Amino acid sequence: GFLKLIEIENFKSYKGRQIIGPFQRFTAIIGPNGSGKSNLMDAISFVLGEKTSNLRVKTLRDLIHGAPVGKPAANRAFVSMVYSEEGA
Amino acid sequence: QMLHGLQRALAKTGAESISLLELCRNTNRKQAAAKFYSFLVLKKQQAIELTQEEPYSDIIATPGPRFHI
Amino acid sequence: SYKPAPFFVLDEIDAALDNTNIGKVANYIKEQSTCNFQAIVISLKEEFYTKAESLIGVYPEQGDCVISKVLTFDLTKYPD
Ligand SMILES: Nc1ncnc2c1ncn2[C@@H]1O[C@H](COP(=O)(O)OP(=O)(O)O)[C@@H](O)[C@H]1O
Repeated sequence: GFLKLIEIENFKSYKGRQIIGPFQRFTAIIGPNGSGKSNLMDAISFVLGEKTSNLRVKTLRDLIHGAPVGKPAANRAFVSMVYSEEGA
Repeated sequence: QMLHGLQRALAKTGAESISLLELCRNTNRKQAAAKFYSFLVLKKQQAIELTQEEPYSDIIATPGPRFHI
Repeated sequence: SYKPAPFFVLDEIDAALDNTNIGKVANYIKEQSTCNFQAIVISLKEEFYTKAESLIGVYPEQGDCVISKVLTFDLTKYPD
């Protein structure tokens, strides 16, 4: 089928658990500069798995919320997707 | 121009809640999208507070700190 | 078209284009996504996501650092 929606925890300006909306056949993510939007794609690649450098980040302990400043949100992060396919 | 248009839009009712869908009742797609981005950029300049809770509803706009009355 | 991917992510591919080329790619993805692939984009040029059927706004917020917030906007209830 396709990807229904994405769930993030303590990752790239995403405090706590927030349910991102369900994804239709063609949606879009729009916002001004520095709004924290490419990080959604970074999480998509992350749950798919890829080396840290292409996520404009090193050592993979900087990916937690608040880590680039220097004060992490916690030592604990979830990311989770739900794939929706036909046959219910 | 959009700030002053909201200044007269508030004074007509005075219910401190501006509907996005009301402003685009009698316009096409393009100007409706322009109005949506206008509310976006006015929210960016911290002049106005916009509320929307469920995934799909009309956006409620109320005067912010820099509303200029 | 050889090896399908269930869904797509597209970073700002309308980079230096004019209205004609963005109309080309938008019309292409409108006719082609509807029965082949899911595809999600990021952009700034309003015509590209004018053709979109749903929209994901994000508002950044101040504090000790930035906290971003999600809201969703329907698009398939509008004329022309
Ligand atoms: N964990 C984090 N907590 C807070 N701010 C962050 C975090 N990671 C990155 N940022 C900052 O958020 C800003 C928004 O950019 P980013 O999140 O990378 O996405 P985009 O490129 O879509 O704006 C950047 O200045 C970035 O340095």
